[PDB]
Amino acid sequence: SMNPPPPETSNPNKPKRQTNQLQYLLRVVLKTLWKHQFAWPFQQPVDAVKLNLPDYYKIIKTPMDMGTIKKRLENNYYWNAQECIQDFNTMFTNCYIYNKPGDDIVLMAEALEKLFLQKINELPTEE
Ligand SMILES: CCC(=O)N1CCc2[nH]nc(-c3ccccc3)c2C1
Repeated sequence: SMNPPPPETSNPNKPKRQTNQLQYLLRVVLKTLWKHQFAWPFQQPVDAVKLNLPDYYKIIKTPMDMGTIKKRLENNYYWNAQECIQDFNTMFTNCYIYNKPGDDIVLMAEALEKLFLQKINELPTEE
C-alpha cells in the first residue's frame, strides 16, 4: 500500500547522448502527449496512497509515467530512442494490465497511445 521510490531520472555514470531521434521524442512526441486533455493521470508516478490503490505496486513492478519520461528527456538520460520508446510502451502496458477494458483510464491511455503511434511512425532517420 506504500509508494515505491520513483524510477531513476538521473545517473551520472550512465552514458548519454542527445540524438536527433531523441530530440524528436521530446519536441514532438512528449510535447504532443503532454498537452492532450487526457494526459493528466499520466503526468506523474501513480500515487497509490492518494488514489487508495494499495495493490497497484503489487501488480505493477516496472512503473512508468510521462513525468519520469519528461525528466529523462530534459536531463539527457537516454542513449537511444528505443530506450525512450520502451518507457512510453511500459506506461501504456501498465495501464492495460492494471485496469479493466473500457475503464475511463484505459480510454485515456488508448487515445494517448494512438497519437504516440502516429508520431513514432514519423521518427526521423538517424543523422
Ligand atoms: C496511470 C494510470 C493508472 O493505471 N492508474 C491506476 C488506476 C487509476 N485510476 N485512476 C487513476 C488516476 C486518475 C487521475 C489522476 C491520477 C490517477 C489511476 C492511475
